[PDB]
Amino acid sequence: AKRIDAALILKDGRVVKGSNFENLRDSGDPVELGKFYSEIGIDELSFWDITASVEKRKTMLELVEKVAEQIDIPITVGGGIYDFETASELILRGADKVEINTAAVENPSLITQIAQTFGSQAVVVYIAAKRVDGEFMVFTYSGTKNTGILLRDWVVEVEKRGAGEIVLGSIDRLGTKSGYDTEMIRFVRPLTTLPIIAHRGAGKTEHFLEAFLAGADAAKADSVFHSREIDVRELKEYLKKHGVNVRL
Repeated sequence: AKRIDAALILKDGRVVKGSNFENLRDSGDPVELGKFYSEIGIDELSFWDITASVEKRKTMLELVEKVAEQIDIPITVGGGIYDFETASELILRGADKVEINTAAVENPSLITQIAQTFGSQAVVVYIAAKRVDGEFMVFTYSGTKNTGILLRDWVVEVEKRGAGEIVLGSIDRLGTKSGYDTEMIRFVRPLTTLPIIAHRGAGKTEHFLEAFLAGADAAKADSVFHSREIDVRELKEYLKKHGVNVRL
């Protein structure tokens, strides 16, 4: 089935900018918010850490310990995971998947190291890409460094190295609400047999349909769900109505 994923951006243990769910005891608590999403029909969750402190490592491990106890859908953890030991720590603490991005681009061996022990199914590569002079290029350090590596080349290398899925984040859609970057999705689709997860640009229910027509296997969103602009259950009902194989 096509997957609907929610992502939660975290700093110092808190959901950055929080959420608009009034029913919740603490609307900026990542564990409670994650649990609520699992209950309404989210398929998988991403916890994306932007902490830099020096409590970052210990904070993420304590968060995944808690989440693993309370939430029973697949969990991905990401945000500055730079080496095998950090990834291993998180997986053994309860993360189903670890997401890497800057460290994977700089040291693609990391992909293979993790997959060698945990299987490719445990490895997510987030690829942040942008149009630069008519070429899709890969950006590292929170979308800030033009690595000079072509998206087309990196997608193939990521698969070769042993990643299990690719989150394709269009920097050209950061903060926008006009739709997923379906041109980018279509560009990548023929290049890899891996699951491709669309990220950035979702503003309304129909944008998810467009992403699936483009060949995405999953769609990730965050603020559009946290703001309550889109309701997860209404989204899945809509998608099912229009022939998309979602889990209901």
